[PDB]
Amino acid sequence: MNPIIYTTLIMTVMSGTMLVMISSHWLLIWIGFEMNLLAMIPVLMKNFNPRATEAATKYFLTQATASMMLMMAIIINLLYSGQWTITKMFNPVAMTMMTMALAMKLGLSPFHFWVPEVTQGISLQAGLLLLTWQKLAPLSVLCQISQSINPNLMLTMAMLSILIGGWGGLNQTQLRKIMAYSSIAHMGWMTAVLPYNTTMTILNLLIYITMTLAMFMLLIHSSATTTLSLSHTWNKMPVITSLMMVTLLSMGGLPPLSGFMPKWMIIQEMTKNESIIMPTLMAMTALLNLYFYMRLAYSSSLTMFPSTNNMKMKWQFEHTKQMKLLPTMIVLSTLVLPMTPALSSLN
Amino acid sequence: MNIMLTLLTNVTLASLLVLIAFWLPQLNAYSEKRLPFSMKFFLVAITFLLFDLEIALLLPLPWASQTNNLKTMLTMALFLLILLAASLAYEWTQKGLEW
Amino acid sequence: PLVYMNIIMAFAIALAGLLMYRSHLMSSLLCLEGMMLSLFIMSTLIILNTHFTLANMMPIILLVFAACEAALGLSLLVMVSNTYGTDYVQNLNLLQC
Amino acid sequence: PGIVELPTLEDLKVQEVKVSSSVLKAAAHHYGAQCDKPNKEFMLCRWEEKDPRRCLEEGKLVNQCALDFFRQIKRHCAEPFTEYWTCIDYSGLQLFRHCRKQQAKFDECVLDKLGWVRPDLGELSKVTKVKTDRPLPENPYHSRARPEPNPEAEGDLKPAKHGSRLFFWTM
Amino acid sequence: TMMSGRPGRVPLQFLPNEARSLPPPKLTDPRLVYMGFLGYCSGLIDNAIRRRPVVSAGLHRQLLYVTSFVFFGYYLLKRQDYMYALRDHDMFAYVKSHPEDFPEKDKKTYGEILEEFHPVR
Amino acid sequence: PFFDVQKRLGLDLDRWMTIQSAEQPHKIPGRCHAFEKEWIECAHGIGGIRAEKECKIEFDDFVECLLRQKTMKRLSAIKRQRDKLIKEGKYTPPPHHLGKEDPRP
Amino acid sequence: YIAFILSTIFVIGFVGFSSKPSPIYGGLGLIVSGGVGCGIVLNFGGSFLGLMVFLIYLGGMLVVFGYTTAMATGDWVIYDTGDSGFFSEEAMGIAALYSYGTWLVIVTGWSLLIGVVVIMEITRGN
Amino acid sequence: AGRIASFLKNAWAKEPVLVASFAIGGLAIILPSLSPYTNYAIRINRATPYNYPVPLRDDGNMPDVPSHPQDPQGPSLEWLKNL
Ligand SMILES: CCCCCCCCCCCCCCCCCC(=O)OC[C@H](COP(=O)([O-])OCC(O)COP(=O)([O-])OC[C@@H](COC(=O)CCCCCCCCCCCCCCCCC)OC(=O)CCCCCCCCCCCCCCCCC)OC(=O)CCCCCCCCCCCCCCCCC
Ligand SMILES: CCCCCCCCCCCCCCCCC[C@@H](O)O[C@H](CO[C@H](O)CCCCCCCCCCCCCCC)COP(=O)(O)OCC[N+](C)(C)C
Ligand SMILES: CCCCCCCCCCCCCCCCC[C@@H](O)O[C@H](CO[C@H](O)CCCCCCCCCCCCCCC)COP(=O)(O)OCC[N+](C)(C)C
Ligand SMILES: CCCCCCCC/C=C\CCCCCCCC(=O)O[C@H](COC(=O)CCCCCCC/C=C/CCCCCCCC)COP(=O)(O)OCCN
Repeated sequence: MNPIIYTTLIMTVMSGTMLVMISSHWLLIWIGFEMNLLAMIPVLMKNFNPRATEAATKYFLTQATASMMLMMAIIINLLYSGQWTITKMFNPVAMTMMTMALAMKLGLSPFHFWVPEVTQGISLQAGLLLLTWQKLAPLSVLCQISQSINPNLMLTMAMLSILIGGWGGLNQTQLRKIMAYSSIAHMGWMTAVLPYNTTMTILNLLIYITMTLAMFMLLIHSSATTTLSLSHTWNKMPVITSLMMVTLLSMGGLPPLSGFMPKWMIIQEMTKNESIIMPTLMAMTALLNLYFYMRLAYSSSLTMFPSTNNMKMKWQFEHTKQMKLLPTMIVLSTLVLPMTPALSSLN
Repeated sequence: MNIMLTLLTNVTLASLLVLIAFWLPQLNAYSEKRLPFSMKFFLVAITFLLFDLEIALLLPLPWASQTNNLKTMLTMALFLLILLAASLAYEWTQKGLEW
Repeated sequence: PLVYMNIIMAFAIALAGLLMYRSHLMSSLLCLEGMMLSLFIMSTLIILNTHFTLANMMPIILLVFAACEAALGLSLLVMVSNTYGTDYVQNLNLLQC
Repeated sequence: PGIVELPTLEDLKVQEVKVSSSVLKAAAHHYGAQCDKPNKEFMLCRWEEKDPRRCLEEGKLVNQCALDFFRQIKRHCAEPFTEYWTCIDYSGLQLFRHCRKQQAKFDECVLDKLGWVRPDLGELSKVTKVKTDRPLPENPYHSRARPEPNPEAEGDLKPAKHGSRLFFWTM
Repeated sequence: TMMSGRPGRVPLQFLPNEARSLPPPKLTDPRLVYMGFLGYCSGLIDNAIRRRPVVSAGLHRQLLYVTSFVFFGYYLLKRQDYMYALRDHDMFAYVKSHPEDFPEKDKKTYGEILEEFHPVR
Repeated sequence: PFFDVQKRLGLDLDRWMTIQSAEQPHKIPGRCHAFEKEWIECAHGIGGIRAEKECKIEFDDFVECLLRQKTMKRLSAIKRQRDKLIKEGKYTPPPHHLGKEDPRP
Repeated sequence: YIAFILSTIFVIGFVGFSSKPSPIYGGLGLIVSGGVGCGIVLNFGGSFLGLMVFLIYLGGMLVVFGYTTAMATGDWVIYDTGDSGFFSEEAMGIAALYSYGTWLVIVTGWSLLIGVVVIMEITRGN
Repeated sequence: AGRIASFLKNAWAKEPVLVASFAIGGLAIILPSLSPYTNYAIRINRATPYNYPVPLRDDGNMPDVPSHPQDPQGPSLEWLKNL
């Protein structure tokens, strides 16, 4: 599309998210979600092909259903109390409806099915936006109403998300589906700590966003969308593959990398509330994410796969466009564990 | 209830007249022997829908003129009309009104 | 009371029909629009019963936004048809889990 | 919880004003000019007490004042008033502007009989003041005692003792 | 803890006025040095990705990297110290105002405490 | 999450529409204005936990005004008892409740 | 129980079109349901909002739906007691949109303009 | 100034509808801020009594508040009649 129109649409997406984040009226939050959904569809469909169109319609149907149930929950809450302010939910049925709507907006299990297909259908830039920016508004709304969530439903959906992400990532050779399942598992980790501490949720979201931005930018730099295509990168730019390997090790929660900070903290917080079994199962299940990260690292940088002759021509050329903040994203996603006590800034 | 009776009478007379029209000539004996999907028409329908939404927004103007906040009301009404004109201009300039 | 229950029941029926998905994505859009109409009726009744004057804008707003969404959905449907010649739901199987 | 107190049916007996809306509209301006004091006492009581049961005496008083006003009109200006309110009663909107002529006659007649001057535009919508001996209610909302606020701690900030105290961090 | 609803909190203030009563972090703070090290690593990685001599490609760019990291780290350290000070202040005030929830334990001596002995055999 | 831009700038972007008892046009009151005002004044400055525990009377009265479940229950009980009595044949309605009364202005 | 009768019909029409038979017939069922719902709102006292349903919803959105398809193959107790004065409260609250709801007008107008742009960009094709 | 005049003259030919539209729209935007009668319209809207005027309790400290409608204290509507 025209660059002016693209910039306007991106600004509209961000403005819808910010309208959700700054408003105290339920109708304005709904309007922010509507504006975000309206501006999001062209961004997914920017490169026109049947796959992108299919992904856009799937995303539209899912988000429209979620927004309809969100409006229903708002109306029920207003019926049982003449309130429009986003606070305590005042009704269990309305709160269950709101939780389910926000879960489908986020892609938590069992509403996870659309995330892998939408991510596979769209390009890498649209996938970056969808997996990083499109999580802020529902998580902020969940943080604002955390004191009213039924912990049983929230914890059930979080544990299901962790399990589903871990199991679904094992079967994937497409990198975008791997990212989608990783996102589902990280969303489960984020939402398993909402009932106890929203600061932990925000810290996990920040760390995950940094890591996802770094990995998506590394995938864009080495324009690969499959495992075998990524296995050719060492013969053109081995530095990119080494950086990606360290980032993948960080994403697996291995200390002393940055990705260890959230789980650690979350586990600690859960233990402070006499919750022992669930964090144990959560770490056991995150082992699966680590396994398929390690498989990608094996195929990418720790071994050398066969190349092709036409790669020689590619040796004579350099990337014309360089993404700023990529080095900062890599450093922030690998080496911020010693600065862990900074979380008291209520990030 | 008066409007209900009026609508009932109108519908009843219409049904009776159409039925007698369709059944009077049926008593005598006689012989008794794609793809295209134009985009332009869909675009016209969608433009109608969006402009109708903006009309729905503009409708309360006859009551909006008694508020004691005349400057704010005038500013907001002109804002709505200016954005409606901007929508028309955008559709015009990007070749959205051609046949 | 009973009137409120019927409106909610209509919303639940429309949501269930949307989630059934026999075929014909147009039927899904129709179910979404029925859900929104139910929401409009319910919110209007609540706002009128309690004499919440300033809330009288709220139904209109909802309607407008919903119709905009409807337009968007229709556009998507048309594009899908223009790729397959039909709005059949089973034709959207290129992307899989 | 509790029993709703209602006045007896005898407390709600008063000589009703038995004239229709056209007759009231024809004499509305003079009625507002002459019967202002009891009406304003009653309305101030009604808006201050917020209870119908606390304002019955003033209601009987305003009924009596209206009866006296209409008796004066009957004894002095019967026929022009009859023509004026027949005028008003004909219209489906009961408009003042159709037969000002009759109105003039009525006005003239009262100005000759009771020296009554019709209030001008913007005068009956003024906010006036009422001198009443009825004590100002202290808790018209019947509110309970408000819960006490939180302690509102205050003082000088000192550095955290031994820092963050998070696991092995010494700062 | 959840100090989001703490009374008398300005909605979008990074550092309140009352934060100015605390000692500022020293410029030789080890955490500040680690932030500068992070900036230096970012500069080296920027050199490596752009395919330039890693150590000595852009000195101005590396200096800007380090300086920006140090600046933001200083302000972040100030905010973190202030938040921990608030936590401790509230804890001590609450303990003072609720003496019946934090009684003074009657001190006992090991000579008058009977602890069970488990031989290792 | 919530960034209180309105409170920081004193803007009032959407607070005017959050409650029934907040400056309606032409001073038109809500149906439950007094109950809402009492509940808000009870719960102000106290926090959600203490407000839920200590202002339960005001919230219960507000909900009763909003939905009128207790009033409809009581009316239904009275009407059912009247119907049973008239079916049995011991109670008869007065002329006031049969349309034979004398109306008042 | 006139309101109850309307409500029952409303649900019956919803069940009719929710079975999703022959989307033209589902559209007819949704048209009937929308008419009954508008009747409910009108019988309640919301004349402007019911007429808004009847005009906007039925005559624009369902009309566009049918056009696109054709291209292809207990009560009375909870009520008030007093009167509203010399105006209608619903009209006053709706007209307060230009004096009270400046923020709402701004966000809605921006959304509608963005919607026009989005529709054009999506249907462009290429 | 020549280019703008040439553009206006070329637009008045072969495009008079758009010229009239923009002229009328701009005039509607600009004129209300310059007219002196908009304040009169605001005042007329203020003087329309939709509600009952609730009287105030007299304490002997309100000389500006009339005790009867015919009293000379309070707002006047002679200006409205003279309009
Ligand atoms: C508690 C920890 C304490 C230590 C902290 C450790 C981390 C610190 C540094 C973090 C990163 C910053 C620097 C790395 C940038 C990468 C650039 C690079 O590749 O090196 C090229 C460059 C030399 O090559 P070149 O001739 O310039 O150009 C060649 C091209 O760059 C490209 O050459 P090429 O393309 O021909 O060669 C391709 C090669 C190139 O591939 C690479 O070398 C990429 C580097 C790995 C990715 C970096 C990850 C990001 C940071 C995460 C660190 C993880 C730590 C956690 C612990 C887990 C351990 C894994 O890739 C392969 O061969 C594929 C095979 C992969 C082998 C297995 C991969 C394992 C990677 C894990 C590395 C972790 C430690 C790295 C230490 C530093 C490495 C330079 O290295 C350097 O010389 C710079 C290193 C640092 C400079 C120090 C100078 C300062 C001295 C001044 C005075 C002393 C200071 C004291 C003051 C007081 C005195 C008075
Ligand atoms: C990988 C680590 C995360 C990196 C994050 C990106 C780094 C670049 C961002 C640059 C700084 C952004 C700060 C914005 C400037 C002013 C912010 C101020 O106006 O807002 C305050 C808020 O300031 C921010 O919250 C502090 C952000 C600091 C983030 C650092 C914590 C990272 C965790 C520890 C890892 C070490 C990272 C160190 C290397 C960068 C007031 O917040 P408030 O409106 O009242 O409450 C809303 C938030 N609630 C609901 C959670 C309570
Ligand atoms: C502060 C930061 C400024 C720059 C950043 C802007 C961020 C994005 C733009 C959106 C901001 C909207 C600003 C307006 C907020 C609305 C409230 C304010 O304007 O006050 C109103 C005043 O109205 C103003 O006249 C509104 C004028 C603003 C509209 C003109 C331009 C709007 C463009 C905004 C961006 C939308 C897309 C861009 C199109 C070009 C209320 O009037 P008032 O009567 O006292 O109070 C009503 C309550 N009563 C009835 C009890 C008295
Ligand atoms: C600042 C006020 C704004 C508010 C008022 C707006 C009211 C409604 C008007 C806007 C509606 C949409 C307008 C869309 C503009 C599209 C222009 C366009 O592209 O048309 C050109 C043609 O028009 C043009 O040339 C471009 C615009 C020409 C200038 C129009 C007027 C500009 C200003 C003149 C008036 C200035 C003020 C008047 C003061 C006079 C004294 C009182 C192409 O036409 P075709 O259909 O392709 O046919 C061409 C082949 N036969």
